[PDB]
Amino acid sequence: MKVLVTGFEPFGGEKINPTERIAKDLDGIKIGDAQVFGRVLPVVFGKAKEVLEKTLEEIKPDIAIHVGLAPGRSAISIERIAVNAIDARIPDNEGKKIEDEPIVPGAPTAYFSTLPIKKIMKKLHERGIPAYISNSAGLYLCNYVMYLSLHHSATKGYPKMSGFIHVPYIPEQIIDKIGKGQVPPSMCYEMELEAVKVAIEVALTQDMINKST
Amino acid sequence: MKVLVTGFEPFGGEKINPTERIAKDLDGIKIGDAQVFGRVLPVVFGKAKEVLEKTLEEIKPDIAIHVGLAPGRSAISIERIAVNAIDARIPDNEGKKIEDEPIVPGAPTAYFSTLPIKKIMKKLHERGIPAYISNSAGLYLCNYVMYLSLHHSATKGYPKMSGFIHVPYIPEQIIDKIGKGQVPPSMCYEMELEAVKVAIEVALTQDMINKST
Amino acid sequence: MKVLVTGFEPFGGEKINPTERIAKDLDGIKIGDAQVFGRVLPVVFGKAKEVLEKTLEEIKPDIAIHVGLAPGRSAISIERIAVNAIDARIPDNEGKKIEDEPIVPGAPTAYFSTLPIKKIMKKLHERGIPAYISNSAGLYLCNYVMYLSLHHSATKGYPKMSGFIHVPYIPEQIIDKIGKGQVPPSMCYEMELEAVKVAIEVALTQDMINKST
Amino acid sequence: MKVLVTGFEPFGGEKINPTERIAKDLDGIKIGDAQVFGRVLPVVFGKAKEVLEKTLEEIKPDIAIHVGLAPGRSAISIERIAVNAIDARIPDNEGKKIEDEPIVPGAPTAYFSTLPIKKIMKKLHERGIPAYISNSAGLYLCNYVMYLSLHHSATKGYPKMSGFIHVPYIPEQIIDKIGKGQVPPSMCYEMELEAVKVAIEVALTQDMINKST
Repeated sequence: MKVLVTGFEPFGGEKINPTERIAKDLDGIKIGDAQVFGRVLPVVFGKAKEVLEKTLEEIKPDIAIHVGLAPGRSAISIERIAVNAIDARIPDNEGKKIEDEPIVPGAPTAYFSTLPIKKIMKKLHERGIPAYISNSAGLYLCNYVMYLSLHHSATKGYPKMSGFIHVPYIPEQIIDKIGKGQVPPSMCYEMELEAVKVAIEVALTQDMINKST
Repeated sequence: MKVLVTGFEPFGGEKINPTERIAKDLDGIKIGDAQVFGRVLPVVFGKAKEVLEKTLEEIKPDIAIHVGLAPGRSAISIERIAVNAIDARIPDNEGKKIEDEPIVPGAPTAYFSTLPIKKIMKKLHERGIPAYISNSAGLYLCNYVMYLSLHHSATKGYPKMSGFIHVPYIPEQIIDKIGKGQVPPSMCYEMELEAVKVAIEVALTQDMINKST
Repeated sequence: MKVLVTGFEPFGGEKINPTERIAKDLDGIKIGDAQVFGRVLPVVFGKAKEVLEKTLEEIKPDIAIHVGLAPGRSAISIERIAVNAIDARIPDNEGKKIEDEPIVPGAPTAYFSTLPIKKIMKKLHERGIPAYISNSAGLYLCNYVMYLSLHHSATKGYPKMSGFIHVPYIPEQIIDKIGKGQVPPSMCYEMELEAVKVAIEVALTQDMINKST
Repeated sequence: MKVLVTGFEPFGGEKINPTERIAKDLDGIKIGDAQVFGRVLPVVFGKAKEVLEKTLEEIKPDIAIHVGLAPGRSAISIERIAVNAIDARIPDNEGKKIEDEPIVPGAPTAYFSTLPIKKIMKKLHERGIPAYISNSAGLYLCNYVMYLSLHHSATKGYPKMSGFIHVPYIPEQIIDKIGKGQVPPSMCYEMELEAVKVAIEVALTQDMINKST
């Protein structure tokens, strides 16, 4: 069993992106006999596609968990749906602001995550980690990668499990926001890394249950 | 030097109150040659005043930092003002819903905190802890306590430094909320505990400076 | 040209539903050369589908605009996508709380609204009415109706244009909210009524350009 | 009976200020035998104090209701207390930012509004207008005038009744805020105008405290 976890580089003027640290901390670890691979994706349309595709082909994971930063979000949120569209509110790190354009022409308008979102949310709660199910991952790069991942699964038969997880700003990222108006929510990095690691565990456990029953 | 740190017991159906854990964790601690005293207060008007007075009388702290829970707050908040009034929406842990009633008749309409709130907030940011100055501590028990402490300071000459700090919900407190509205913001306990400790450290440093000029 | 506009009855404890008045005020009042029908739907699973199917079959509208109440929303929001799922956070008006279930088994995971959402938003802005594109209509009855309507359109070829609009609370609804908890956003009825009429106008305009090529 | 109602000019970044319109629309009207005066204050420290002083001296109002814009607020708010301090987070219209500075040295730390705040909030509710009592009007220009007005009353004897009311953004102001991030709350100008007028009506009704056998 191989698990692929991805995070993103900094964007929107942000100095850092917590998901990038998460990808690095989990890269190369092992949960039982399962090997986890952590890779960081660029916040650039097209380029991120090429990288995601190349990484998936390379590793051929059984489970793919894509993590992204959700500014303003107060808790961990597991994405339920991926949409076949791009309507970036802001441009990507290359200055590309794509509006009302499909991700994969002719492909399904949307894909449901294949991760045990309910079970993942349940395990997080037992761990005292606030978490809820989100019904929209936006239409920027996070939804982009989540849709592509799920499309790959439906077209290539792998990864069997794929989904997306959004994490709040981490505390240190709010320091600057303070001297600029209001103050958005945050969650300590340690809790965010544990949440993602817990999603991996629940997925792996659910897989063993499927390949047996 | 003696420092009094207070916290509160659970209130409003809440299973816990992080300020209670904070008070107990800092009790009996020493910061340099200073002795910290941690005390838990009841969420009952009158009874809280009774305990506050006796505690201040018994210890005669040089510095008094009162901590409380502020549901919905997304960062640490240091109170700048205590108002001489009691107008609560929800009744205390007794059933008495006191509305429109002075805390101490004839006493000043408001008192300014005597803690170095600016220096405190500065250190918090350097430590990566999101904080800001609040210009209203409410008009419930938290403001009640902050007002009485400052009033005691002006009538008895001690403590020379008195203030109030509000802390966001703790992660595990958010679990019991997912079907209601948008998940409330939280801050991990460890960061809240450190935040209060830093306030004590900064207040201690400010005091050693007062005796120099 | 026939235009069908729907609203919902009261739910979630509220005494009224602004979308119900909107449907009633618009009913019968022609807009240009098109007839407008305003119908109210029940906030009940199953029953609302029957009522919806019957209304569409009866009228056979060229354009259907469904309106719903979105508590907590601060501006007009135009739904972009309908998802084939039901996961009520609260039960319907008959105590039914369906979880993790499709609306139409084997039907597309999701449908894109066929209304001129971007032009509707631009026009509303010119009229001084705050509006934005929402990427999730929730998974309660509003999404339920949105999906069924878009599915009908794909299955029967009509209505040619179908979409959903969410309106904030109206002022009078916030009154009893002020007491407990916080104060949710609202928008005066007159503006919400105007916004929906505007949407119809913009829809009618886009319809001509389509048939005129 | 002479009533004074003031509003402010556009602060900074806003092309308009609803209170400026309210002041102008209410100027000259009469409520029974009471005459209402509407004056607009500059958003500059010092200059605002000067203008406020001349205006009060000239008119010698029996009731003073100052109105200001509170971005983000979702309902009408009635200020309960004015604090003797200035802590600007943004430079004024002129170009001077003040941090921790008394408005009137030696003057009381705070002044309670002398308007029938409770009576006012109740009447607004009856009229279907969401409103609540605020316990902090900030420490910028709005608090500045509120304090000066209440100080003038206590030292010069007039106005007998003085207070402050904050109003949310009006719809048209949100339009440009939509292309930035989370859409802030708003309230139609018509309701804000009526809210202020209602505050006056209640203020005058309460002034009947001159009834005898």
